[PDB]
Amino acid sequence: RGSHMASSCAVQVKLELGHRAQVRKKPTVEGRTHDWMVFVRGPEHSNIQHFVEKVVFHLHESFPRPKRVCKDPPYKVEESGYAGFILPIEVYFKNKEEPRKVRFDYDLFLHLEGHPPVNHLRCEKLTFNNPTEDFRRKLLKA
Amino acid sequence: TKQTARKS
Repeated sequence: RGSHMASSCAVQVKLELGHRAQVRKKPTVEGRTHDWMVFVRGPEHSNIQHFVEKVVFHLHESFPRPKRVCKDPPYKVEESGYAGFILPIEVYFKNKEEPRKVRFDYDLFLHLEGHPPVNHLRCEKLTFNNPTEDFRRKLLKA
Repeated sequence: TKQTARKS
């Protein structure tokens, strides 16, 4: 959208952030009382790899290798633990101009045993104003 | 409440 052009462009993408958690019937040697799996995915299995470079999951410092990196679908990390925490998620885009990444702070929370397992869903909408034509291609093949 | 302790 330069002044002497008549068109402009706006494309919106939907991402789903979520996790599942259930009490391990059998604790771990270290005392991890739960098993949880957190993911970043696109609604109805539409391939977001067209425009996603990689997803980075920053785990609490109590995990070994807390910076978990997912360069290819599915974008998830399966772990075990004992308490709920905030997990920040970075999504890096196949784009040569900023916007390059977006961060979300995800609430990884665990239910007590004797309560149902957690399956939690967060849907997030992102809006790209006048993207480059090559990134607009990627965005709109998904 | 129904969820567990949280760490930080």
